[PDB]
Amino acid sequence: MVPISPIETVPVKLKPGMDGPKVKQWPLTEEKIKALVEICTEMEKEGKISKIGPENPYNTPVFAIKKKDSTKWRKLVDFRELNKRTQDFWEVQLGIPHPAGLKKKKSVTVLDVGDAYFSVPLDEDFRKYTAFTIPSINNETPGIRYQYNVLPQGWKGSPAIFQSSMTKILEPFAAQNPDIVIYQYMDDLYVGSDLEIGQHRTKIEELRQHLLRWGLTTPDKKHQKEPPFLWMGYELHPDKWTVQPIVLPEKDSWTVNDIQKLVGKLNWASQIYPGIKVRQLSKLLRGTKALTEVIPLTEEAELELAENREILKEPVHGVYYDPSKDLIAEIQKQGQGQWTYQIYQEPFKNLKTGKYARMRGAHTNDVKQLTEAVQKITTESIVIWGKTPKFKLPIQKETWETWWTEYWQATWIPEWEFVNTPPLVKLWYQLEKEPIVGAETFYVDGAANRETKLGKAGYVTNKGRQKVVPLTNTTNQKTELQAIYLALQDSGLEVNIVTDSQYALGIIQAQPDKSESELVNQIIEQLIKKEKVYLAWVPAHKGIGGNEQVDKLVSA
Amino acid sequence: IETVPVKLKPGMDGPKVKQWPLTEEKIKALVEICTEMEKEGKISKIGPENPYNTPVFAIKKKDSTKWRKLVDFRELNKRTQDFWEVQLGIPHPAGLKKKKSVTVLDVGDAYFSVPLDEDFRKYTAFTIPSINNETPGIRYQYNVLPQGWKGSPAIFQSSMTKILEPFKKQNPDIVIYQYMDDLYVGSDLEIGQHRTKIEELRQHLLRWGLTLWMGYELHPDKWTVQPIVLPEKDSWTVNDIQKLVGKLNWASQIYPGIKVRQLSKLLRGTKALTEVIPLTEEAELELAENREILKEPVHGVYYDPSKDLIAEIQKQGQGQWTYQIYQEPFKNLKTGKYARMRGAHTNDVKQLTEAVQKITTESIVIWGKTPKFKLPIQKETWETWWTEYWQATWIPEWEFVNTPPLVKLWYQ
Ligand SMILES: Cc1cc(-c2ccc(C(F)(F)F)cn2)[nH]c1C(=O)N[C@@H](CN)c1ncc(CO)s1
Repeated sequence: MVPISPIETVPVKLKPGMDGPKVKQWPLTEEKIKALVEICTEMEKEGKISKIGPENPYNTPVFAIKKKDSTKWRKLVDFRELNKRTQDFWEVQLGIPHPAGLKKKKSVTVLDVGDAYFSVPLDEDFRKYTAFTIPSINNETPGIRYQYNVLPQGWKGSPAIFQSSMTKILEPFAAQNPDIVIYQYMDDLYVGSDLEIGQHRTKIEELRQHLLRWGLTTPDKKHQKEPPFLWMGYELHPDKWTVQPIVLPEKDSWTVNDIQKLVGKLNWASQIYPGIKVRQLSKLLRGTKALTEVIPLTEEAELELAENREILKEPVHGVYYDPSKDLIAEIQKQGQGQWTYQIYQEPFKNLKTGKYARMRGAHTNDVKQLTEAVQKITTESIVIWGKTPKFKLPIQKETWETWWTEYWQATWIPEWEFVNTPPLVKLWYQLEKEPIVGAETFYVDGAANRETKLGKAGYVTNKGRQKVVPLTNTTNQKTELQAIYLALQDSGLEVNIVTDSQYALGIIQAQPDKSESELVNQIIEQLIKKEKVYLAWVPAHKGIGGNEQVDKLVSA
Repeated sequence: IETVPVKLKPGMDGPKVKQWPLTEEKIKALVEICTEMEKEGKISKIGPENPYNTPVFAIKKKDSTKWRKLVDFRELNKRTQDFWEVQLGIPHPAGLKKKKSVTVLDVGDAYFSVPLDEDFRKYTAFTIPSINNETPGIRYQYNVLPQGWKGSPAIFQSSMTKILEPFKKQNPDIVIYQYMDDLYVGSDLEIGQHRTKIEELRQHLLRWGLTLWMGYELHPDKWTVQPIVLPEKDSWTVNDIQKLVGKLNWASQIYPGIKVRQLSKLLRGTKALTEVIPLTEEAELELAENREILKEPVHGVYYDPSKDLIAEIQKQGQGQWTYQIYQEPFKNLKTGKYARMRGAHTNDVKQLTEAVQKITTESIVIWGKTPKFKLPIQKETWETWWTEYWQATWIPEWEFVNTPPLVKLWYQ
C-alpha cells in the first residue's frame, strides 16, 4: 500500500467560559432508528466515527431525513447547540468571486470536493463534544454512543478547517505549476490554464494524484465539470458570462414580498444589464415594516418597470478580465439621484455594469453624488481586479476644477476624462467672494413665535426698498430662509444679501442643487437665475445697521 | 532573550478588524516582504483557529522607492494593557518641545530582535488579502515585537535605555524621546552641528546591531502659536466692518473684553456693502483696545493629559491649510497653518493626509500623544484614498466634518 500523508490537525477549543452541549436525544420512530444504525455502522468501519462509552456527558441530537425520489436514508445531526459553544474561527469567506474578475483561460476544470471535508481529521481533544446518541428500540437498552473523528457537516469549524487544510495541500502543487491557476471557493476548486486541452487534463490528473497523497478522493468519471456552468446565479461560458436568465414576477396588487423579490432581483440584473433603475420601486419599501403589507404601484413605478423590462428583453453578456488591457469605467447620470456605470476594457463589451443610489441626505448636489459613485466603483474595482479603473465622466474638466478648488471640503477623483454624454453634471450657481459694487444690498431677517408658529420674513435695502411678509405655521429657521428667498426674488441680476442666519449660511455654503425642503429648492431656482450673488454673514442682536433695523421689523 | 508577560485588559477580546481591499501591487509587495519576514522568523503562518485580525497595507516612505509594510494596530493598541508595571511608561520630556532643532530617527527595525510573549502572538494576526476572493487570504502572526504596537516601545524601553546611556552620558544637552517606532533627538544646537551628533547616534545604533539611514529635521522653536490678527486699513467699507465685527464677536468667546458696540454703531443704517465709512473716534478706540486684548495669550489654558487632544483642520485654498489643537472648545493649546509645495498641486487628499501627518508629529513632540482629528472631508472619499499617501508608522483617530464651519473665515 502506498502510504498516506497525514493531514495536520487544527487545534480547536470551545468559547471561553462555556461548557459542552448536553441536549437530549429526540424520540424517534422505530424505522428511523433502524436507518441510523445502518449508516453509523459503515461510517464507523470507515474510520469516520467511533463508539464512545458512558463517560462522555455531552450529547448532540441526531435525526434521519429520507432522500426524496430515492430509497436512501441519510443522517442529520443538529449541531446548533455545540456551534453556539465553539470558538469563533477566522472569516476569509468575506466575498464571492465575481465572474468579471476571472481571466480568460483557454481550458478550465472545476472539481467539487463535497467529499473531502470528511477525510480531514478533527482535533482529537475536541472529538468529545461531537458526541451523539442513537436511541434504542423501545428505549430498552442504552442508546449506542458515537463521536466524530473527522470534520462533521453542519459544524461551525468544518468549512474553515477544511479550506485551511486544503490550501496547505495545494501550495506546493500550485507553486511548482506556475503555468496554471487554482482558485478555491467553498466546496469547489477552479483550475484554469492556457495550454492545450491535452496537457490540461494531464495536470488535472496530476493534482488528483497529489490529493491522494493526503487521502483526499477526487471526482473522476465525468463528475468534474468543464464550462459552461450555472454557478452562484451566473452563467459562466468559455468566452462570456452573464446573469442567470431570471424573469420578473407578475401580480396586480403587489405586496412587500412581491418586489422584495424584484428589486433584489433587479439589483442582480444591474451588474451586467446597463441602465437598470430601482428607486420608484424602493420608496414603496423603506416607508413600511410589515412582511405581508400590500400597496399599489406609484404612477412613476410602472413607467420604470416598463423601462426595466425594455432592458431584460435581450441577453447581454460580459467579457472576462484581460490584465494587459486598461480598465475603463463610465458613468451616466440617470436622474432622481440614480447613477449607472459600465466597466470595460474595449468598447461595446462590458466586463460588468452597475448602479449607485444617492445617500439619504437632506441636501445634495450632482458633483457630490458623482464623486461618491467614483469612490464606490474604485473600491469595487480594487476588490475585483486589484486596480483602479480610468474614468470617463459626464463633467467638464473646468467644471470639476472650479468645484474642487472652491469647495470648503477636501475632495479628489482619480484619473479621468470628460465624456460628452448628457445629462452633464453642472455647477448651477457660484457665490461671489467679494461684495458686488453697484448691486443692491438686501439686509434680510426672519423670526417666528415658538407658540403661535406665526412669524415674519423680509428685507431692507440700501435703495430704500423694503418688504415684510406675515407667515403662518413656520419656525425661526424657515423664516430666515424665506427672507433670503424674498431678497433673491425681488432683486436684479446682481445682489448682495446680508443675513445673520448661520442656519441659512450652512445650507447655502454646502452648495446644494436640489433639496428635500420645498423652500430651499426655490432659493436654488432663484440662485440659478442670478448673475452674481454675494452672501455675507453678520452676528445677530448686535443691532448692526441693516440687521438691526430689519430684525425689529420682522418681530413687531 | 526571554519573553516579558503581556496581557490585554480584562473584558476585552483581541482585535477582529476586517482587512480592506488592496491593489495588486500592494499585495505583491506584502507577499515578498512577508515571505522574507517568515524566513527570518519574525512572523509565522497561522491556521483558522485564530479569529483575530488587524488590517495591513503597504507604503513607500519619504525619499525611498521600495515598499514597506504597515499594520494598522489602532484597535489592538486600544485593547492592549497599559504598561506601568516597573515604570509608569516614558514621561514626556517637556524640554523636547523647547529645542531649536529636533530630528526623527526610525528605530523600529530594532524591535525585530526581541521575541514577543508566545501567549500574546495570537492577537497580532493579519491577513494578506487576495484579489477577487480567488484564493484565501495569507494569514500570519508575529513572533517578534511588531512595529506599530504600543507595547513594542514599552517593552523595548528598558533595553533601549542602555543603548543611549552612553550617548546621553556624553551629551546632557540633548533630549531624546521615543514614540512608537520613532526616536526624536533634539538640541538647542547650531544647524550644521546638530546634523553632526545625529549621525553619531546613527552609528552608535549600528554597534549594537552587531550583538535607519535618513533624517527628518523638525524645528519646534522656528515657529510658535498664532494670534488673532485684525486688519489695519485707512478706509473701511461696510463689508469690511461687518467682517471685523463678526470676527471680534467670535474672538470674544475666547478673550473677555472684546467690545464691538462702537464698531457696530457704524453699521447702523442700511448702506451699500462697498460704501466706505469713516471710523468714529470711539470706534477707533474700541478697535485699539481689542487689539491689545488679542496680543496677550488666553488666560488659564492648561494641558490635561487625562483628556483627548482634538485637531481641527480647515481647507483655505491654494495649498494652505489651517489647524488648531485643543481639549476644550476655544482654549487652543496650539494653532498653525499648512503651506504648499509638497505634492498634490492638484490633489486635496494628499495635502490633507500630509497635513494630518505633520500635525500628529508636532503633537507627539509637544505632548507625547496623538490627537483625534476632525477632517473637512467626506468619510467615503477619505477612507478610499488616505493610505496611498500615508508614510508614518503611527495612525491617529479621525472623524468627519460634514457642515461647513463659519470659523474658516476667522482663521484665514
Ligand atoms: C461546476 C462548478 C464550478 C464552480 C466554481 C467556479 C468558479 C470558482 C472560482 F473559484 F473561480 F470562484 C469556484 N467554483 N462551482 C460549481 C458548482 O456547480 N457548484 C455546485 C456544487 N458543486 C453548487 N454551487 C451553489 C449551489 C447551491 O447554492 S450548488
